[PDB]
Amino acid sequence: LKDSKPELIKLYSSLGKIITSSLEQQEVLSAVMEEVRLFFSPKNWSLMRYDENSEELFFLIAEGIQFNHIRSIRLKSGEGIAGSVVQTKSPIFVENVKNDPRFSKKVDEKTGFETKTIIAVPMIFRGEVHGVIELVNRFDGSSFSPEDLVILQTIADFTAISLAHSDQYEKTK
Amino acid sequence: MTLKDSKPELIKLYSSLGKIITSSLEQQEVLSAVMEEVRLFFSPKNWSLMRYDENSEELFFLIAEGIQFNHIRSIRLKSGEGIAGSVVQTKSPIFVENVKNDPRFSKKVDEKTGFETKTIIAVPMIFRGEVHGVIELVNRSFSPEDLVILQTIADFTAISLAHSDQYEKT
Ligand SMILES: Nc1ncnc2c1ncn2[C@@H]1O[C@@H]2COP(=O)(O)O[C@H]2[C@H]1O
Ligand SMILES: Nc1ncnc2c1ncn2[C@@H]1O[C@@H]2COP(=O)(O)O[C@H]2[C@H]1O
Repeated sequence: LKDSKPELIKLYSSLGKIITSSLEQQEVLSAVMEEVRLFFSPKNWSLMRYDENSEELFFLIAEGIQFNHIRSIRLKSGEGIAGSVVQTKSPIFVENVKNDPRFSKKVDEKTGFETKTIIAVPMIFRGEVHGVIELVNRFDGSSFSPEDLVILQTIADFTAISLAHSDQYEKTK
Repeated sequence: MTLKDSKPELIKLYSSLGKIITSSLEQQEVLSAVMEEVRLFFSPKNWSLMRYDENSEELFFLIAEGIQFNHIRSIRLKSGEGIAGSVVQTKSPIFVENVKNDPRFSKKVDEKTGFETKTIIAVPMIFRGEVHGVIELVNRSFSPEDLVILQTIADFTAISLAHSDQYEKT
């Protein structure tokens, strides 16, 4: 079936195994891509890292848009759905970004993509926010399940662990 | 959203094992995290974690509960030696209901400890497709769910120990 419990627990217990398998940031980022693709195959999704010093978010991963167009983007805290996730430390689901004042058009203006829906989750490790993962125009009010949310939160949890350790390993070297 | 089934809780449970075990880069904390999870899920009076040294192709003990560590500190198992050594070679779990009827069994440790081994469940610690060690539950049936939990502990412990080694080189 793959809906049977034995298959579900195999799948759920595989989470994190690719993501946590390297200390080097590039390999972590590739691994995150692999697990996100496996569970969601999103045409548009991203991972934004939070810089504690500048209090800004920047892109590390941005699938379905041109990385060159968004390399220079920095979001201030509270800016965008992604910025609000950092502040609230909680997920945000938005069925239509026009109807949300928190939304930031900045990136759509650079890319010419039109954002309609966002699920955004915080990456938290030991109480610190390391960033945000967004799935863009992937889900709407009907298709977004509690299981989807938990799977995505779990990916974000393991990614936080791996990125924290990658940073700490870089320092000592 | 309103909940229709227990999937969210299943995901949180199965993925908690790896979040706990991988959270530290210091070996002692990793080992303590492993002990915590193994004790919680299985409460074994006798169990162990043996690390595989790629260079010497030997297994040695990092954890050995229910026997005196001072008796087994020097033990080294060659590849293929013991149930544990066979797991390394086959890269698969081995269940043995009675070690007297298994030619793979190694008496070497019982001889040092004076403990009598009767049953073993042994699981490989897999990292990037290779075996980095073995976890044994000794003298105490084993459901498919138990197996998955143990295998998950094993795999994440390989991941976490590899990183702890790489980090501690500094
Ligand atoms: N992979 C992506 N493809 C297209 N647009 C994206 C992607 N990731 C982020 N965005 C957009 O970037 C915006 C950043 O601020 P918001 O989170 O408020 O809304 C976000 C989306 O509109
Ligand atoms: N925690 C333990 N308590 C007692 N004996 C153990 C423990 N862990 C491993 N052993 C023994 O160590 C032996 C190593 O070789 P085997 O795997 O064939 O069989 C193993 C057991 O007999």
